[PDB]
Amino acid sequence: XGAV
Amino acid sequence: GYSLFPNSPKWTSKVVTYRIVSYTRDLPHITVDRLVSKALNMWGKEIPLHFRKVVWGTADIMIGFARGAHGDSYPFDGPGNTLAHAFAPGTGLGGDAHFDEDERWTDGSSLGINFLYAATHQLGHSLGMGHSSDPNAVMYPTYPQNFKLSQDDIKGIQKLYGKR
Ligand SMILES: [Ca+2]
Ligand SMILES: [Ca+2]
Ligand SMILES: [Cl-]
Ligand SMILES: [Zn+2]
Ligand SMILES: [Zn+2]
Repeated sequence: XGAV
Repeated sequence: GYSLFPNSPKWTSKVVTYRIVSYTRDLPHITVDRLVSKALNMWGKEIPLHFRKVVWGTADIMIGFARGAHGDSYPFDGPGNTLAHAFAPGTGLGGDAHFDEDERWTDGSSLGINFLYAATHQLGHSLGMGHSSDPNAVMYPTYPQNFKLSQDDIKGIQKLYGKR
């Protein structure tokens, strides 16, 4: 992969 | 060009801690340490942000290799598909950067995903960079042997933190  | 995250999450402190928590069979430990420092300094040298390496406990940026599920609700998936992921700046899982142990990682001297490029991309996420629409950008969404930050990457990080 960008996560929160 | 560049993206940030919704609401431009960023580190609010002059100093952000980072820990290399877990390592890969593919490389010596010190190699992962030096490539992570290098990946961080590529972003670091552009902005008023300083990284302090810590060797125990919870740092702001928890960096590691994991197989499968590793406590953050985004389990790795074995060989192929997802290679790695990271979290936008924040408390807890915010800032954390994980690499799937079931791929092959290289320092550039062997077969594998180039770890320096991968770490530069994930730690971009760790500092608040989203995906770029610019194919030259390290933050371009798809995956290196001989590279530096693109002008888009520098523009984006400096827009989020300022210059110098
Ligand atoms: Ca964190
Ligand atoms: Ca995988
Ligand atoms: Cl460029
Ligand atoms: Zn990404
Ligand atoms: Zn994870």
